[PDB]
Amino acid sequence: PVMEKLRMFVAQEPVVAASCLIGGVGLFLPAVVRPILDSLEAS
Amino acid sequence: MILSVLSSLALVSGLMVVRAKNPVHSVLFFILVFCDTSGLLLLLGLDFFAMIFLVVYIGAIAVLFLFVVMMFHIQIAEIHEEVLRYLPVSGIIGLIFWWEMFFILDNESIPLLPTQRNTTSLRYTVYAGKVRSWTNLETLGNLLYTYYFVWFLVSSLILLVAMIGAIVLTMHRT
Amino acid sequence: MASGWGITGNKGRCYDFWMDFSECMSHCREPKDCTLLREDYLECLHHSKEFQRRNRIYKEEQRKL
Amino acid sequence: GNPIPTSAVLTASAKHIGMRCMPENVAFLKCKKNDPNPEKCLDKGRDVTRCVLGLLKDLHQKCQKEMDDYVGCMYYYTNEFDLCRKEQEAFEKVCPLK
Amino acid sequence: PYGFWTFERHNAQLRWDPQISQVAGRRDPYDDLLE
Amino acid sequence: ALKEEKYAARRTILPILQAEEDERFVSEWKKYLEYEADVMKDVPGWKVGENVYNSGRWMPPATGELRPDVW
Amino acid sequence: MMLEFAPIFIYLVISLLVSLILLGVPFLFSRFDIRFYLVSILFLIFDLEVTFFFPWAVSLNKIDLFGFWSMMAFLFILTIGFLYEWKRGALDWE
Amino acid sequence: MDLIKYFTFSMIIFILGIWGILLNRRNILIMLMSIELMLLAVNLNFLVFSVSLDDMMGQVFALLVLTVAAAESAIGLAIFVITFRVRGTIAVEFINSIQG
Amino acid sequence: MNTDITALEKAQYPVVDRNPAFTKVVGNFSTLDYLRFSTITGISVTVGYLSGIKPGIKGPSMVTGGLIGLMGGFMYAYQNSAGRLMGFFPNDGEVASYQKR
Amino acid sequence: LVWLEAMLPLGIIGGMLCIMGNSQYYIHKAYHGRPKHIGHDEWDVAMERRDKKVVEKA
Amino acid sequence: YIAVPAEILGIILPLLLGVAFLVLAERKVMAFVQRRKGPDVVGSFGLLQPLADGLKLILKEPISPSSANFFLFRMAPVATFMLSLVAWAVVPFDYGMVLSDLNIGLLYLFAISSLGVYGIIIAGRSSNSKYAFLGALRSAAQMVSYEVSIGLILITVLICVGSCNLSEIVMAQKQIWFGIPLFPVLVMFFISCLAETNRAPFDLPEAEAELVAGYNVEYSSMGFALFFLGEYANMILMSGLCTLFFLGGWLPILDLPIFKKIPGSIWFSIKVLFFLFLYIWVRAAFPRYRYDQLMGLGWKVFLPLSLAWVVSVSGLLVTFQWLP
Repeated sequence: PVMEKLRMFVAQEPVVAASCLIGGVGLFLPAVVRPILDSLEAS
Repeated sequence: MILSVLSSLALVSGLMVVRAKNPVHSVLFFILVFCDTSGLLLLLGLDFFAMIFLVVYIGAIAVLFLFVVMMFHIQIAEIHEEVLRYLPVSGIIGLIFWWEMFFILDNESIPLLPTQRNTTSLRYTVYAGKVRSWTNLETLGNLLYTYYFVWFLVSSLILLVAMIGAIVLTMHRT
Repeated sequence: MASGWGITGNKGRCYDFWMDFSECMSHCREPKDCTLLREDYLECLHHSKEFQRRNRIYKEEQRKL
Repeated sequence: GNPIPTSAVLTASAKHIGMRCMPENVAFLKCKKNDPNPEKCLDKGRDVTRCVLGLLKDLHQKCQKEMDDYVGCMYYYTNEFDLCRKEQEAFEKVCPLK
Repeated sequence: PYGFWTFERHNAQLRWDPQISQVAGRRDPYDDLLE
Repeated sequence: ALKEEKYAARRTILPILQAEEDERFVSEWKKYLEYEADVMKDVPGWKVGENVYNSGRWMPPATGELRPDVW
Repeated sequence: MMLEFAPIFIYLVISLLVSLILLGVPFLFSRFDIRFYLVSILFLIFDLEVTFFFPWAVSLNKIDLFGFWSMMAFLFILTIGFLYEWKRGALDWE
Repeated sequence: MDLIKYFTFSMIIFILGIWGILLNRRNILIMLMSIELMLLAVNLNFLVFSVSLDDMMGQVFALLVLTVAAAESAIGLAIFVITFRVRGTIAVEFINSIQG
Repeated sequence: MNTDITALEKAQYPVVDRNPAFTKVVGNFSTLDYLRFSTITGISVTVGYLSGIKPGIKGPSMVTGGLIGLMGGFMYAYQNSAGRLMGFFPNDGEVASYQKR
Repeated sequence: LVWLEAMLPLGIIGGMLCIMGNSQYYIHKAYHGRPKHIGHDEWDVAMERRDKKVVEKA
Repeated sequence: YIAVPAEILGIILPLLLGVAFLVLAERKVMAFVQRRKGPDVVGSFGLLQPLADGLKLILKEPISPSSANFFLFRMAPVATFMLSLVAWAVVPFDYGMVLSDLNIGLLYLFAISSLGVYGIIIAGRSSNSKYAFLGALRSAAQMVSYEVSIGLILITVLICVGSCNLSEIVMAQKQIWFGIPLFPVLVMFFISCLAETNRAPFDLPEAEAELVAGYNVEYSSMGFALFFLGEYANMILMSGLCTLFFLGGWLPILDLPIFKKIPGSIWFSIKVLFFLFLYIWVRAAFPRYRYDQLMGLGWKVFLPLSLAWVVSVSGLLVTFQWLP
């Protein structure tokens, strides 16, 4: 049941969770969004 | 002249690194040798390396040396020895290395003797290179992460080994 | 200066000489065929012969004085 | 009569010099690309110099006050365009780039 | 052998450097003025 | 855009500045060549203004200062 | 240009003179703690990380996506090191 | 004469490292610092040559050698700490058991 | 970033596609490729389980071994598929599908 | 209104900072005849060195 | 170059006066929060109190304990004082108002920050007191720990600007101040500056009542004064960096002709004054952390957040091609 384990992990360690989220958005945007924009520009 | 002043400061400070009785003083004279090196780099126009020698050698490496040496409280008896007897061997080794290496460039890089004529008037200026000039920082950053990125990553592996080995060798968890 | 990357962000001072020497050596099966280009590259690197000649001029000036 | 071609004058007139002396500039740059020797381009250089000096004289005669003000501002601010907008606009109103 | 330098494995720079000959950081300065 | 404006301005006045510098260097090199011919007169085998490069391609005279442009 | 560093040197000399005047006018009238070694090591590693970021941050507009991802791989290796240090209690001072 | 003067600056630092090895047979911490002086001299060589040749490869390598020097110092001092912790002293007479 | 796929040693088989895309190489996975993938993954899961018994972590060790095996088997299958598409490995089926589509 | 007493040492610090800027700005301008230019690069240095000749030799 | 000393003095002397009066302003604002008056007898509104304390300090006899490190003991406060002074050569107060227009000024500031630890370390060791030495080691550790976060935040700003020139960093905030999108970065930067200047709630050297003797416990007379003056000059500097990096330096709040009537040095001074008020307001508001707690905060909270913000800002700017 790994859904409240994430909830507890956020409750115990909010700074780690926030760092992972902020950095994860920073990694997600160039990985996923940027090729979408490059493709949308090609057509 | 200026290069002579910096060379003399570095020479005295290095002698004091290798000859000070107290190792704390040795680490402090080492900081002076790094400051002098930073000055030389500023003369060569490499201001990024001049700042990084301050940040890394003095700001981080010398600090680690100082922390370790200070907490060790070395006693002068455990490390003392008279060095008069090494003057001959130092003389021969240093003289061989001097005569051979202080003059290694002389055959290949012959110095231009300064004449009593203004040679500055023959400096040719090419303005095309000066329209958008690059700093040392961006010139290095243009190469580190693209054309030579593998060596960058191998250096990261070297740093990882340092972190692991530091923990494994010294950690005693409370 | 064989890489091409200059320290101010342009082609290195001695890259063209290097490339001439390399292109000569790529098809000349004897290294002696590219000796002139090789010493051109090394002259660019160290300015040995130029400075030697200018020192000759300076020496002659000192001798005639 | 003819303005001194200082960095202030040349920079303040650079837009006109680009819109007007494009061919001589291009020829000079092309032959510089072919041969870096200064002696082997003195002719193409003289065509650039005559272009620019003729255009500079034209600007002074065609608009003296507004060019003076612009050049003075550009010298004062060491050729920073953002600090000299009013004088650039005034100078361009009277001597259009066209 | 006779002229190892002559072999194609030994001429990698001569074929790769032209492909980066237009890259910022290694151009002839006049290239920006004409292009 | 601001930086591009300033770089445009520098590009258009580039040719006249380079032509001025070329004239200056040519005149100075002529003067130095006369000086060299004068001093090196009576020395057999000398060739005034000989190109040390076998290819003969023109290079600016070397200065013997490591980084003179930055100061 | 390196011209702008000379005022820093003259500034240093003047600061020295002021220091000595202030300090001189009154002369007229055995227990090794490994946790300091460990913090030194951590600081050194991240000092080198800041050092490698300086050229990257100014060069991002030219290196584009390749440079971004090579720096990300670098960070990933060093952050694995950081997680190792964290789990081993090198970040705890109690 | 610029290149020779910078070169001799770096060369004197290298020789000082060699002498510091030669002169500190009871002081192994100073030996580690002498090795760091040699490494600094080499880095200077690379930077000076990079300038003299108008080539960037000397600067790339100087930065990487910086990383290596930092790693070497961290590991070296860790080994020094565990050597001292085991023996209680840094005297060279307590680190000479292995021989023959 | 300028690139060049050209290899030192030329492909000895019909070059179906010089630089096949990632998804194209994945879609080129054959029965033998999946057999290699599955064998590597299963061996790795098994080694993880067996080596995890003594420390008492056979399940987590199984997951770790399975991850190592998944990455290694996928890399091996990709290697083979891309080599076939590029003509470096015998690629009869690739050529038969290419000459028809 | 007693709290204005606290605003005096702060205003004196702010004035000290304004002096640290403006006094050095006006001394450089008097010595060079124009304000200091931010971003003096190799081009500007070369322009000044050439302008010396173009002015003095005119 | 003959007028360069005039410029340097016009920077250094008013800075020493501004520090003298920062001490006064700290004593006044803390007093008012505590319903007290603060120094108001020595001069009108207490305005001559700095002069009196400085003259008292220079008239005090120096002590100079019988240590084997006579020279280093006196040199350590000189070292820290010099380091605090020399950072101002690259600080721009307004457009064109700066002593040295360094293209590498950001890295230079980081290097000075990194050098600041040696004065404290050396003072602690040279004092021949185990209390001073232990306090010094803890303070040095705290400073280097928070320098990591300071440096990673510097990298975030550099990514936005694309240049290490401090004037360029200011002028890149004409569209918008960097403290608006990066407000969490500004918060973490202000906290990391409190911990780097050894200020409350991170002031270990002040916790003598807590059985923690500070690195400057043995110092008297003017060496003690030089340590104190270096620390306070560092607080004005860190308030100036907060202003330059995130509050747009000398720029006005709004690009409007009414706001452009007052000069840029006034804007810069007012923002610096806001940050100095907050340094004092925090001292007056909260208790202090223990050493282990603030060390945990440094490594486990501020390093990860700073690193994550570097990644997020660089990735967002690379994705949409908003890079400088």
